[PDB]
Amino acid sequence: HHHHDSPVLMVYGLDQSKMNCDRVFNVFCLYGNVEKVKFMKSKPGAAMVEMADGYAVDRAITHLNNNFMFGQKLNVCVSKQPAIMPGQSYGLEDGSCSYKDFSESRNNRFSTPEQAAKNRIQHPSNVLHFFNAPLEVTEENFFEICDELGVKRPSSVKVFSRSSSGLLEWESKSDALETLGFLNHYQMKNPNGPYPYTLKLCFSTAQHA
Repeated sequence: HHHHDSPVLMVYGLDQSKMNCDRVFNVFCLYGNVEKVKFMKSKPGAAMVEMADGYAVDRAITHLNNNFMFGQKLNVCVSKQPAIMPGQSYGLEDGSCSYKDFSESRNNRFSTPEQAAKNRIQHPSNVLHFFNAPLEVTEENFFEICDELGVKRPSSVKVFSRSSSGLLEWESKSDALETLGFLNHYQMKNPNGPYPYTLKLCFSTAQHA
């Protein structure tokens, strides 16, 4: 027999101080639609993540298992529990909600076949591809954001000459993955529009920025 089918992942090795539901979404949304994230008081460093389907679970396991974040190995496994019930929510170490439902997030990337086709699913690398940044974005903007978030500045930034896109490179895969968790969907001032830009990040297969 094979593993019992399930749209729910168990992730172990999350940093108890630094991770929260939104930051988990920030990593896992690269691999499929994220429906729910649940931290459990009884299970330190672990979260259940419900994806849209079993295929998204397969993608997340294939790509994120055995990667490292904040000096810890991430272990991404199929959950024997195939649905998440909220239970009694609590505050995480940062005070944020232990449970979040992302089913209605505008930041899910695989909600339609046309949208899904514009995503490339790749392994974690030391290079992030950014999209939906302001037109006049510079390396300096990224440095300040990283400084303010308390994450490592990228060692190299390329802004490709609506919005800007480009590449952000760190010295290590762990640095980029940590920053992905913090920086994905960061809100940037729009000097010429009604809403700010939601910065969108993906992994790149480009060797360098």
